[PDB]
Amino acid sequence: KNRVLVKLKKRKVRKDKIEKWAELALSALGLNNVELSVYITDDQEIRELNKTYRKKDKPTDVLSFPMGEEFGGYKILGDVVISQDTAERQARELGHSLEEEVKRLIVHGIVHLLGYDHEKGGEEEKKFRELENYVLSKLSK
Repeated sequence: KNRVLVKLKKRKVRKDKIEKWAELALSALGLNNVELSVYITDDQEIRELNKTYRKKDKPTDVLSFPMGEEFGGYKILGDVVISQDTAERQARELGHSLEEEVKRLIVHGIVHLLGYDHEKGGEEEKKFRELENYVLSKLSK
């Protein structure tokens, strides 16, 4: 169906669970024949990424990097990179499990990868959140 490539530098959450959430999200989104990479790393690595790609010298929870190259119908969507370190702190602050936070961050990252951004606010945030909520509902059910 889709090719989900999961790479873990940090390993508190099972690889197969991350793979399954990602596959279920892609399926809820109706996508077929695409490639998605998910990387679970630490605060130091995500910080270098944030600095290099967003000019923000600090750690964060998730970053998404679009690629987009196509090979006869197969399309590479790109990468979602999540910091376990930050995810753990947020999970602590929000009162839920690390798994729940990682799952939510995967969905958040995928929606960004499809070209929605909530930071604008207004209509875009509206559409971003409706899509994210829909996907989450599909992973709950």
